Amino acid sequence: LFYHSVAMIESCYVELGNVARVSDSDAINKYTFTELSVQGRPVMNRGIIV
Amino acid sequence: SAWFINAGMVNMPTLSCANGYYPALTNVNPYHRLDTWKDTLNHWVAYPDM
Amino acid sequence: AAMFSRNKPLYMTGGSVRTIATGNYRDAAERLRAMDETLRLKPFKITEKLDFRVAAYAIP
Repeated sequence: LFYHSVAMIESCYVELGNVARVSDSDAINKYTFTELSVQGRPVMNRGIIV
Repeated sequence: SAWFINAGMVNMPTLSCANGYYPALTNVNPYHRLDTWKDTLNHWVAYPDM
Repeated sequence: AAMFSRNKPLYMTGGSVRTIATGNYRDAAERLRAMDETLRLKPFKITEKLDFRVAAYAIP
């Protein structure tokens, strides 16, 4: 689980690095990158989905 | 100057919203009629003085 | 069509009323939302251009 944990946080914090450097005036931006990717019916886009 | 004597009426719609009570209705797959439905906000946030 | 009340015009507000049929609901029961309730997350490939300071995501 230790190796699976570092693999997940390293994947997330790397991508949030190059997501923070996009202008709001764009299709896939800071606020609306979760909605277009998700093709299901979750209650709220939070927790494990993001 | 005859146009601007009598005060013209601005029709402001009544403020009502039920997203806070039932957040299940608003999810990741929203309904829109036009595909260019986020252009006006993306234009303003980029160039406010336009 | 026009309606009056208290010697003033009474206007109809809200959504557009439709002719509800028995078929219009049970076609969504026939549909069932048969999209298997499985959270399939699709990726976005980052694309670099002249500035490089700001990032741009593509669909494929």
